[PDB]
Amino acid sequence: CPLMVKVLDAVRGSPAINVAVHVFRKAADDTWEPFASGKTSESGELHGLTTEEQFVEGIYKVEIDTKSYWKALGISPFHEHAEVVFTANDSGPRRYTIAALLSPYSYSTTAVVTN
Amino acid sequence: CPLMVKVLDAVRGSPAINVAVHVFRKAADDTWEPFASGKTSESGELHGLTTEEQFVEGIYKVEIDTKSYWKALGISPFHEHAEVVFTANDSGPRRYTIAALLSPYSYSTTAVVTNP
Amino acid sequence: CPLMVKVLDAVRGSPAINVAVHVFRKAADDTWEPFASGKTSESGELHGLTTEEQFVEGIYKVEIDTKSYWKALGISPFHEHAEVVFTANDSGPRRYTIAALLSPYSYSTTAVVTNP
Amino acid sequence: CPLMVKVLDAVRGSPAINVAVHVFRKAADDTWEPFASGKTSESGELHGLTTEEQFVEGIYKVEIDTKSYWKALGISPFHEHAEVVFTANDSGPRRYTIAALLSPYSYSTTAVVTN
Ligand SMILES: O=C(O)c1ccccc1Nc1cc(Cl)cc(Cl)c1
Ligand SMILES: O=C(O)c1ccccc1Nc1cc(Cl)cc(Cl)c1
Ligand code: NA
Ligand code: NA
Repeated sequence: CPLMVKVLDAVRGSPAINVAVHVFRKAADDTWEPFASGKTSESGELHGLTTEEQFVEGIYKVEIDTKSYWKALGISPFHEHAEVVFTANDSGPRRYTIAALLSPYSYSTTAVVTN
Repeated sequence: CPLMVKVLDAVRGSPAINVAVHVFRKAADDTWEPFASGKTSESGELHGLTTEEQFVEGIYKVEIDTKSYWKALGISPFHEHAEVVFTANDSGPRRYTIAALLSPYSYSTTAVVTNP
Repeated sequence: CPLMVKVLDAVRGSPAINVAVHVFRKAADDTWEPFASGKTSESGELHGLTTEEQFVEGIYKVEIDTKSYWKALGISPFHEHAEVVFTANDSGPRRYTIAALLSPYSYSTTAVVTNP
Repeated sequence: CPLMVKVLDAVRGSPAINVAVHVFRKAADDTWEPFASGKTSESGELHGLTTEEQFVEGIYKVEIDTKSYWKALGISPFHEHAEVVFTANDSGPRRYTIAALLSPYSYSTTAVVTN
């Protein structure tokens, strides 16, 4: 996996399961081309989004459907979703873990980018 | 002031100063209409974006140009910007403070929402 | 005011009010000497803990009673408290704001340190 | 592993490697009995701290030596260390992941507690 997403729940202290994730690549359009999507697993992880071959350098957006997550739990959320937009390179490290820690009125997001 | 943005720098333990912020409102179509913009002051705060009258119910997006901020310090950060998207005033007028704490490869963001 | 504490609630998008805070200073031995205490106001802020004169160089510990806070809301949180331990004034007097954002199983904490 | 520690670096976007971690249990003394310790691995993880048998219910403290970490990197830090103090139970879920995301003037910490 050149790209994976991991989502944590700060209210329950658990992985955030069954969270919808959409990934997009910016076109020469400056519009957002759908690129990959999935639901987080029982461990709050989404793997298998793309391959090294297709994950070329460019700007990518990862959209995490946080509002549907909290609504399904019966908790009132603030944000429509959590978006992470970043340039994916070739020069440096190649595997990207985008992590998000979720609360109803806050979220933190980080990237772990390794060889 | 119904919409304020506060930005902190987690590397230096300081306000994040001169950070560009653009605000947008979603129309009955789904494109983002420009709504307000400004840049953070010496205290890392941006005020005076809007008024109670103008700040009606809707979906808003607050985009904070974190990349130019880090690049000005010589750092190539992970994110292009930090965007915060939320429904506002759907149960009546409220005051919203949108706060972001920034690191080169991470940021956290929280909202304080109060009823005046 | 050289030492202020600000506490936010990430579940409700609000200041964390009536949160107990105890501050301690480490002695030339390694036990923690009580230094100041208070509880956060309606805005989630606690001021007036100390003065420039009294707040000399040393290692300080700010302990925020997050567990009583959550328990008062019916929640059994993960942490017993959140403790923030830091050297202060080692290069001259500064003003320190210690901020904590709280969730039942998580918290973040940051310091804004300024030179008056 | 009933207990593990995972530490992330928010400045470099990597695991925090070679971070010293000390764990303590509160005695009837209200003093802090050393319980386990270790350095984080290349993946920012510390495993093998204890066993289900010895990890009985009680209050535990996890101390992460964040200042030594930043000093070794030549970056000025604010905190002496990051401490996490929590009660470890029997009633509910049994495996504890204590995660910390580190910046020089901030840190976030969460627990993922599962069966
Ligand atoms: O917990 C993990 O497994 C994890 C892995 C990669 C990045 C972050 C991770 N947790 C995490 C912990 C905090 Cl305190 C904040 C964020 Cl954003 C992620
Ligand atoms: O909100 C404030 O006024 C504030 C002031 C100083 C430091 C932090 C502050 N908020 C804050 C915002 C995030 Cl996203 C995380 C944390 Cl720990 C504090
Ligand atoms: Na975002
Ligand atoms: Na702590």
